[PDB]
Amino acid sequence: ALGKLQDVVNHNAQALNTLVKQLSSKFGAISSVLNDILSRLDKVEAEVQ
Amino acid sequence: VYAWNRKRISNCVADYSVLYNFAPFFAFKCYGVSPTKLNDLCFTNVYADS
Amino acid sequence: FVIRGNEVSQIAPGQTGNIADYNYKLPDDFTGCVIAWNSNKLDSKVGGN
Amino acid sequence: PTYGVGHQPYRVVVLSFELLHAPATVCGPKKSTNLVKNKCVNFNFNGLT
Repeated sequence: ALGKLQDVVNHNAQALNTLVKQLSSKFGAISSVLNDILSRLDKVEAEVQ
Repeated sequence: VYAWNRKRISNCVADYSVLYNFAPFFAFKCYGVSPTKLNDLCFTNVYADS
Repeated sequence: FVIRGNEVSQIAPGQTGNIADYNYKLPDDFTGCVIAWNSNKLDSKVGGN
Repeated sequence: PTYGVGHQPYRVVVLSFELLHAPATVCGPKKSTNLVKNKCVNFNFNGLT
């Protein structure tokens, strides 16, 4: 019955979950993990990634 | 080059700073990694193709 | 100063190695120029310099 | 003298530049013009353009 309120809740939850899932994107870098970039590369190339 | 040699490196401690003493090369050319970082890393296996 | 060729890459900001760590360290915010040239004819000897 | 280029000696000169702040004492071979006021001009003060 309470579709609109549930829709508000669901939209908020979906937006937050999408924000969290975006942290696994590489965006053109070698890795989506900062720790891997910092442990595998020197200062300058790590800064680029 | 058509019959290039492949050697497997496994179950050993690899000091990559001493490679400079074995051949008179000017520098490494590394992809996905930096030479100075190679001593802080671990690998399942290494392959050396010559 | 004088080094060997395979250490020339160490004369640069944000580098690691024997020369960079223990002999000559450039700052990370270095602004300047590096000029390295081969000096085999002047700094080498048959018995070893 | 028989070593490979990676093991041969290299002479290195590093030029470090200090920019802005205190008054400049090292300058390029640039001739100074007159100081024109009250007009829209291009200006070059010690490299600050």
